[PDB]
Amino acid sequence: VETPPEVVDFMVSLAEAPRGGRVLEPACAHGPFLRAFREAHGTGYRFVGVEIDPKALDLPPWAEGILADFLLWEPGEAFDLILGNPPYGIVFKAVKDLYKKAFSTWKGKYNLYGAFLEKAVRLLKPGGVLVFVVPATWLVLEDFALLREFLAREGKTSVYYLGEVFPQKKVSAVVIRFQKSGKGLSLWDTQESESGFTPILWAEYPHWEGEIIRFETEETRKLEISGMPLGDLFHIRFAARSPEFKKHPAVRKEPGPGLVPVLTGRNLKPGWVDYEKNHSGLWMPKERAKELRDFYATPHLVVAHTKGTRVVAAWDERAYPWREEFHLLPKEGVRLDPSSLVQWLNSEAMQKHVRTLYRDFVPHLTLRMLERLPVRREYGFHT
Ligand SMILES: Nc1ncnc2c1ncn2[C@@H]1O[C@H](C[C@@H](N)CC[C@H](N)C(=O)O)[C@@H](O)[C@H]1O
Repeated sequence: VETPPEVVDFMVSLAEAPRGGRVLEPACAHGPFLRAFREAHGTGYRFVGVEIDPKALDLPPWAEGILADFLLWEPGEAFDLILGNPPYGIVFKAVKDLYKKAFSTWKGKYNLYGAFLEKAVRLLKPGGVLVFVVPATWLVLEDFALLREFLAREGKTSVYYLGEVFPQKKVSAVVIRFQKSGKGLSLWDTQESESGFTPILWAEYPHWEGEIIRFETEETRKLEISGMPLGDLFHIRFAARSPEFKKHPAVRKEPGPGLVPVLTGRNLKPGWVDYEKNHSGLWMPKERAKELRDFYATPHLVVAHTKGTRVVAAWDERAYPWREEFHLLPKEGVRLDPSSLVQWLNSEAMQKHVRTLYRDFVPHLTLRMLERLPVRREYGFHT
């Protein structure tokens, strides 16, 4: 992770503060952003840094270092600019309750970076600016819904997609520039070069109010317009998990005649299901799978969520028991042609659609992404 030089250079170039203003860097350690800003915008500012570990707090004489928990810190002042790279993650857990209590945007397991964002927006004076480098997950995940509403409600938000720029991959980063005055959302793309990053305005949402953020285009919109949402034709169910199966008196750890393998994502292929190979080590009489989840008795559509931001669909003609993935059951009055549907879902046009929109924000297809995939007119419809 850390914060690459070019990224830091990028964030400081979006940073702005009135001469004499207070500049703050949460979880600063040695103050990388504080130093970079000074070396770029000058010295006529009041510098402050908040760090929780005495062994990490190492700031220059011109900066006021404060040893505290940013989340629990309550200064008697507001700031003009807040720069930083907040902690990414979860988790003497009286502190956890303390966080929940103090943070309104807190939902589910959440993530500390979300808490740092809310706190930061609150220590901001009117017109104040905040610049943070965080994961892209808050763009589409349901746990960040309250946060997106919070930001939309509080001011103007600019999101700059950076992608996987940290040493450790599988963490797509995004720079968020927030100003506590106004409203709207501007989505920006960036081009990496020998010189660093170059911003490219993608699209603006003046009436943004917390809705999921996606990279839309003309093709994206046409496809979604000329088709019905998958979430309108199907009931998206989830499979039972191992404990449940390991708790069923009929489930065996070894094969046998009459015993059927509990399928997993490695059995689901693009367009077909490999009913043979066992990947769970659990076997059970097919007939009794209905006792875990009713839909297990019905041949239906299976879409993967363990294969990244990719749509992999297959029709479970035999109706075998599954340990995971998305399970789609048709709604009452919906008639459809399974073969054409599957072909459609696994198509190159569908992959591009999903990839254009959600890039690598998350390492998998979510319900929300799933339920709004467009099904073509002549496959499935309502009677
Ligand atoms: N609650 C907190 N309050 C203040 N500083 C914190 C807090 N939690 C962690 N830090 C400090 O912030 C520094 C690290 C972060 N700035 C790094 C962010 C990086 N993106 C990460 O995921 O780790 C460390 O020196 C921590 O001691």
